[PDB]
Amino acid sequence: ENEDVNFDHFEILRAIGKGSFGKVCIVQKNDTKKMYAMKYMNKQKCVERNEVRNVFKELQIMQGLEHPFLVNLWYSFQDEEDMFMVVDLLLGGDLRYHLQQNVHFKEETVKLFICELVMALDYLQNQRIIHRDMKPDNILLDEHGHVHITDFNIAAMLPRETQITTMAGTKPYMAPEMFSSRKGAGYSFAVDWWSLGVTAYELLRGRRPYHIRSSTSSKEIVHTFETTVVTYPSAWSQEMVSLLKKLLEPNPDQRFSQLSDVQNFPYMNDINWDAVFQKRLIPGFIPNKGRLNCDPTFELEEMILESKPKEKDMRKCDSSQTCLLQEHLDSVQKEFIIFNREKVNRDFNK
Repeated sequence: ENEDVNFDHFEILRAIGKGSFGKVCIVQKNDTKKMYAMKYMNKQKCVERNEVRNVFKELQIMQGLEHPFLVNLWYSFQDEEDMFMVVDLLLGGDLRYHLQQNVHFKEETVKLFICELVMALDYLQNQRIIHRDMKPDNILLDEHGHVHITDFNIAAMLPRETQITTMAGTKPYMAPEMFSSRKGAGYSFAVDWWSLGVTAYELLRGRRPYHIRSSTSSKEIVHTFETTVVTYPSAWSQEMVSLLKKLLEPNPDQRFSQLSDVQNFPYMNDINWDAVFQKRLIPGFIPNKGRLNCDPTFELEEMILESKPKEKDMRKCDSSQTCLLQEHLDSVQKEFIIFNREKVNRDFNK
């Protein structure tokens, strides 16, 4: 069938995360009974806050990506109030949650995390994509402990022989080259390998390798990178330490920034990369409690679980503010491009 998937094809279950433009929810598709994560984006808020172009860019990027260590897009659609993104549901939740439970991850587990994510990053680069927000909050586990990159909210397409200067990222994960105010400058894919490093170090240690905050001035940060020596606890293997160090090269040109740099790294001579890609190397034991749990809380929100939830056809328009809104909403409705991977899959076998 060539029928369009829309919001009525799903049943909405528990909310699992929050956004300035709407929630993330668990949904079940009615027909297949398959469960997904769905990101709401309020059209009005998006228009008022000039996010519409970013939402479209993200959808466009996600439509052209598929990889075992990404949280992949399956459907997009809209109704009158919202735009929707339906993507893989990762039942283990994010890594931040476990760090917040004071979990320290075993060296071997982190090695295997790096292997999986490095295949994702390399794939992103081959597709000309910088993610720009790699960090524990944005890396999700499946039920077997494999790790996956999500939240492409600030991901950018970088055309060949171009560079990017705009400051966008989470500051304690952002690479030194992102802060340099030298007029002849820029950054590239290598920044995602830096933040992978910061992320791996953080998983091993419990804390980040640099003290940087979201409030810290750019000048202090440049100073922090230039005058701090990262502490590498003696308990760690020289192999891991020397991996972390190639990810945390302040000079992007000397940093690992490619799948092959890691494939050829001695520490990694025991890795079967076909097995990694096929999800046959389980990283390791993962604590029972992840961010999805239904351990009872006093959250006023969602203790009301038992409850269940000819005016636009006039073409109304009142003031300049309300008329501009309508023009933009009209434009959203008309420009939005439905994506459906099932259909792309079916029409590949034809």
